[PDB]
Amino acid sequence: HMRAEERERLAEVEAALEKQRQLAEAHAQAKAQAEREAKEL
Amino acid sequence: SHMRAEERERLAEVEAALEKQRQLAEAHAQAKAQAEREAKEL
Repeated sequence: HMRAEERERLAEVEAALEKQRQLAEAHAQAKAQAEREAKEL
Repeated sequence: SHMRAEERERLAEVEAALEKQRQLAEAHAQAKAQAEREAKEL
């Protein structure tokens, strides 16, 4: 029953933060993979 | 010239992994700037 404006704002910010977190982890995983494989050269 | 195929494969793999990392770094940076801009509305 909260104002649609606030509801939409909170959702959009939450979603952007989640995207950032996901990509942070994806990047960390890719770095770990590259580093592992480099030390197997 | 004296490198085995397996090592050529490993080099190609590392090169591809470094590129995946580079692209994800850019993507993450873009997500971060996006989140910063969105959080201004709070």
